[PDB]
Amino acid sequence: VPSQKTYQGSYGFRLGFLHSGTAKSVTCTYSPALNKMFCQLAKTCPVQLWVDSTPPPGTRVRAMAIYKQSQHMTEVVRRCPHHERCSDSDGLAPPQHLIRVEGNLRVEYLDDRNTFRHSVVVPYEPPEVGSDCTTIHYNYMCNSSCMGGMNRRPILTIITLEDSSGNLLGRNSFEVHVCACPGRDRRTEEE
Amino acid sequence: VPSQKTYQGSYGFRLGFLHSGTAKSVTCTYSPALNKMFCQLAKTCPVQLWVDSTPPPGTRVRAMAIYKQSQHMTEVVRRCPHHERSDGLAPPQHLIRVEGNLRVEYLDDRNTFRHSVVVPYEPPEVGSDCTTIHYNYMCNSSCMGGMNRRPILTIITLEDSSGNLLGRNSFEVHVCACPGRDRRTEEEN
Amino acid sequence: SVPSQKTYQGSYGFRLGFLHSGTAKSVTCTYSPALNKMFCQLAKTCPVQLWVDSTPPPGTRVRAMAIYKQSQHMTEVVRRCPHHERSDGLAPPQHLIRVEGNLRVEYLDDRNTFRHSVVVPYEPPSDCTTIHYNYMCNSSCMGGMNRRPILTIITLEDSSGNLLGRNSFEVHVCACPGRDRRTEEEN
Amino acid sequence: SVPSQKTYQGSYGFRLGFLHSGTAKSVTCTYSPALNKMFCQLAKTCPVQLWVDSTPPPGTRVRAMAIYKQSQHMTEVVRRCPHHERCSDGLAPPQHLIRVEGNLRVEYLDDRNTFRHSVVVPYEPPEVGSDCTTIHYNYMCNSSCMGGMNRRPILTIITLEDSSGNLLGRNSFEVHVCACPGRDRRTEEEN
Ligand SMILES: *C[C@@H]1C(=O)C2CCN1CC2
Ligand SMILES: *C[C@@H]1C(=O)C2CCN1CC2
Ligand SMILES: *C[C@@H]1C(=O)C2CCN1CC2
Ligand SMILES: *C[C@@H]1C(=O)C2CCN1CC2
Ligand SMILES: *C[C@@H]1C(=O)C2CCN1CC2
Ligand SMILES: *C[C@@H]1C(=O)C2CCN1CC2
Ligand SMILES: *C[C@H]1C(=O)C2CCN1CC2
Ligand SMILES: *C[C@H]1C(=O)C2CCN1CC2
Ligand SMILES: [Zn+2]
Ligand SMILES: [Zn+2]
Ligand SMILES: [Zn+2]
Ligand SMILES: [Zn+2]
Repeated sequence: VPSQKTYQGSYGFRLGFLHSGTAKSVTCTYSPALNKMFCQLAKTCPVQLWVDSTPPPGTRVRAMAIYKQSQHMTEVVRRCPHHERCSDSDGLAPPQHLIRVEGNLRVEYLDDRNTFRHSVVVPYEPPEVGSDCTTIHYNYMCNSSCMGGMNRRPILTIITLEDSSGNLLGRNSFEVHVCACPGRDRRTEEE
Repeated sequence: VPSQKTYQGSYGFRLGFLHSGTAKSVTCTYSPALNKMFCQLAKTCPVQLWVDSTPPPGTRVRAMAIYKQSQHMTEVVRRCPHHERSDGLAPPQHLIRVEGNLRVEYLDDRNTFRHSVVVPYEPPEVGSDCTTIHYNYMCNSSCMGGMNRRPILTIITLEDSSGNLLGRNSFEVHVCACPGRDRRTEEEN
Repeated sequence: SVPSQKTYQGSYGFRLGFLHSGTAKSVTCTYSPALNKMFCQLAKTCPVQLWVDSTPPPGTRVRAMAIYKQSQHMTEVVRRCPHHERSDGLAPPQHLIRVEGNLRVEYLDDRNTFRHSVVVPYEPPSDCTTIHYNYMCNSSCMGGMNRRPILTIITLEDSSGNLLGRNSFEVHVCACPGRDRRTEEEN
Repeated sequence: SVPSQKTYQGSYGFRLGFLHSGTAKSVTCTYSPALNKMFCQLAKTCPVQLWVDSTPPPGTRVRAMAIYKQSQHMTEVVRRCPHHERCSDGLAPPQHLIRVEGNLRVEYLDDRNTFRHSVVVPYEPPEVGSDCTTIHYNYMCNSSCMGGMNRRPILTIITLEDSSGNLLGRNSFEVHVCACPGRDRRTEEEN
């Protein structure tokens, strides 16, 4: 069972999220009170990476989903049989993988040989000129309600910073809810 | 014994029914308080499919009847001997038919022997918010050699083109001559 | 064409009554005899009393239906606005008028007029029977009533649907019924 | 692009009230009716009362936003100074000038098109017996902060909005944040 313990590590690795509000039309929104991201099926979910000092070149950024409830934590999070069916829009990603990265041609996907867990990794890139953080656009490819997939079970996304050799540099996590109206879901859950 | 657990699933699948009232002339009427449809032998029984987003083409909608009481739940629901003795498409033993759909498909489960009927899912028409399937029940709830006054539950399942279950809902049915009167009388309790 | 609004006391002497609630700031609903008009709040209890001179037979029913008062809008179906349509597990989301606290309530979408109504069994009483109506839209709801006055028509029907009596009253749904009634009665 | 500051009592008779705190030396906040101007200390409670003629619909929300008062600064976004905006933040974004204290349902917005900051809380009707609702605001920079407001006067705009975001009411007041509100109010009223 993968570790979810927060670790800023030596580079001061933290996650940030846009302050999007909860209007009805918002496509994603993060709740600080719940440390919970609310996003829509296969739509952009921006995650910011904040560091104290720049990690070495070749540093990588990995995302992995796990079930939040301890009696489900041993089950690998995957797409439901319905959505895992191949389509013409899978592109670079394995059809079973819940978490994709959008807009990064150097994305890499892993089925772990021993643990069978899915993850997606991209190169760490420093913020652009005039920016203080690096943003990754994740996509979640099932709904929280999917029968035969997550099946209403809550999940966490674990983001790890690792060096080119795979050693842990830092780790942080957040809960994710994938549904049609993130603004309403967040406003209702905070109530 | 097939599952009856309600799941809206990824597409927000739920059932809806016309608000038909209980006047004498009504040939079908649904009771929200009882989650129970009252309809007439071999007459139109419209069931609406409501979804929060559109399932892809190839999606299918299956209906199956089971007995509601656990004493009878392992017995296959079928027409009585009298009413078996068609439309050319439906097996004579099946209680539930779909009318007005040339793409209807009927299944005798090879292992459980249960009957079901399945049509392609079609999205709502222009201006409508739901898809309607016209079911026909081919036996009276009181048919001696069939249901014999035992209550039944109709299970509606949404499945994708590969057979994966997408969602499920159900309702009780009562088939008899005067649906309006039967719904009024049963709601007095 | 438009459903009849003409008063009819019928064989049972059917009339409506309303509480004499006054117009204090606290009142959640109040009826104006001078305007034959009920002032109530969104989704809150709006009590209507049924008065009869003799008891209707068992199986008698009581229907409520909203119609626009002005001749220019009389043929348009009164419905909830799109906002409020987006509850109780029994009422259709498009219906403006609900009945609260009656598990035997029945809702009708008329197959040919498309008009909405809500019906409950008539129960004998007290010296009157009370039905708690809820109005699920404001009178000013854009895309719904949109500041067009409505009437509620109350009909008494036998078990076979024959009319036994009919009465009506105007309805205004807004935030402060006491203030609204006092203001409208001033002018 | 500049938000409206036009006072709009709207259909519910929306008005702002303030405590009658006086100008003693030790007062931590004080409002000047003559100036329609609040004087408060950095990061200290600033009570603002909401008064309505009739109770707004369930799901109503109350938004606060700061803008510069002078015409030649009105297009600049009001934000915290670099010194103060360094990451006690709790639920609030570090760049936001205005926080709400003591409300776990608070929501912060970075407008995606205008880039302006605001903070929104649910409208709660007054408790049975009370005539008004109070929100506790905190201003997280001084008026004098170099790089931040940099001695420029600001207005706070309070908007009442329905659950869908439609304008129900608007009011505003000037704000001066400094160490001794009593002395600053008394002195500014001397002129
Ligand atoms: C953290 C970075 C920035 O500096 C701005 C706002 C959010 N990201 C991208 C642009
Ligand atoms: C659900 C749909 C609609 O939108 C109307 C009423 C019932 N069906 C067909 C037409
Ligand atoms: C319920 C059924 C019917 O449809 C008629 C009346 C009573 N039974 C037998 C015949
Ligand atoms: C008609 C009945 C009564 O007997 C009184 C007045 C109104 N309702 C309830 C109390
Ligand atoms: C009648 C209605 C209300 O409830 C408020 C005040 C006046 N109109 C519009 C909003
Ligand atoms: C005017 C209205 C009312 O009728 C009650 C008391 C004061 N406001 C809000 C609810
Ligand atoms: C659809 C299926 C294939 O045909 C290959 C590509 C994607 N998926 C696994 C192997
Ligand atoms: C509305 C305001 C008052 O009038 C006092 C009681 C409640 N609130 C604070 C002081
Ligand atoms: Zn899925
Ligand atoms: Zn039969
Ligand atoms: Zn409305
Ligand atoms: Zn500062």
